[PDB]
Amino acid sequence: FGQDLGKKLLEAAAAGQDDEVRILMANGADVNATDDNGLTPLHLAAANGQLEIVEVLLKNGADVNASDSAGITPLHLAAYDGHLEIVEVLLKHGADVNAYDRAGWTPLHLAALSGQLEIVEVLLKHGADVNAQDALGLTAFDISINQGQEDLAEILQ
Amino acid sequence: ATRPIDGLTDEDIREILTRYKKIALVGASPKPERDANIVMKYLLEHGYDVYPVNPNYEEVLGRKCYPSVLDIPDKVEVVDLFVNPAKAWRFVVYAIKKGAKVVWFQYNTYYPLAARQAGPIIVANRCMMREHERLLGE
Ligand SMILES: CC(C)(COP(=O)(O)OP(=O)(O)OC[C@H]1O[C@@H](n2cnc3c(N)ncnc32)[C@H](O)[C@@H]1OP(=O)(O)O)[C@@H](O)C(=O)NCCC(=O)NCCS
Ligand SMILES: CN(CC(=O)O)C(N)=O
Repeated sequence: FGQDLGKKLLEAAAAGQDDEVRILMANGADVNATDDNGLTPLHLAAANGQLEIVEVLLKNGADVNASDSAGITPLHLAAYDGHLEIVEVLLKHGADVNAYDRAGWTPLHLAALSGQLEIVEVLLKHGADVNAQDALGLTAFDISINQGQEDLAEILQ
Repeated sequence: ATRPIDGLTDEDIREILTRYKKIALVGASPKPERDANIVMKYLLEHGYDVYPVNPNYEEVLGRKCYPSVLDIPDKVEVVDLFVNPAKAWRFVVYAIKKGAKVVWFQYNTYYPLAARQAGPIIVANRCMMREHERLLGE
């Protein structure tokens, strides 16, 4: 039953249970299973920093650019939650560096919001749009300024 | 890393913990390895009314457990969130509809869409038990 297997894959991926994930996949669970709002196992592993699980999901055909009903991508979550190694692997596997969520935020905005210097540097190197504006017209730069992180602002200009 | 994401003061937090007693606890679980479990026990032990929310259980720590916040019949003042950052932000709107005064994001649960949807007061990257210990403890 696909719904049962999908729910367990979602949970094991979120929990970082590397072994259970492989078992469930060997048993038919779909790497592209979605919950009610459109979250996938890759969203949750990315959000929670489960690096090995991120890699195995991708190797098994997970959509690196899946978006939930609010336009949230695995790259958005990895960037906000400050998971550098996951950000690099996602980008390497084709993640859209300039995806916009419901609020008009790109991964660069989200990196700026939680003040991740290393992640901002990586996104920029990968063609992040420094001029992108969110729903209220603000760039990643604007955000770091409003938050007083002017060291981040300086590389975001 | 337990640095608050919100800009609230100690007095704001003190008011929240003392003014409000009715807490919907989202992601409540019987598992000892879920912090939702140890926190819910601590809140019950310190005079709070806790209504567990988790569609995967009918009961948690001896209290009826509801599938969503709206399903709780009781008045709800605070919504205390123990779910993934991909998920937790969606409860602001649910809290607004319920008439809750406060939405409290525990460690590693906040995502900035919570701000846009935002009463209600947003507490972010703090723990209810740890704040209570710090401000109201013996
Ligand atoms: C959020 C956290 C629980 C991680 O969650 P996760 O591994 O990604 O798993 P999920 O968020 O998807 O689900 C967690 C749980 O709530 C549930 N849940 C999932 N979605 C839910 C929803 N939409 N509504 C209600 N409950 C939900 C689960 O079923 C579950 O418990 P279970 O293990 O008994 O099944 C974890 O990071 C944490 O506990 N954060 C706060 C820590 C804290 O502040 N500790 C300090 C105390 S002083
Ligand atoms: C209050 N406190 C004491 C300690 O840090 O030793 C708890 N609860 O952990």
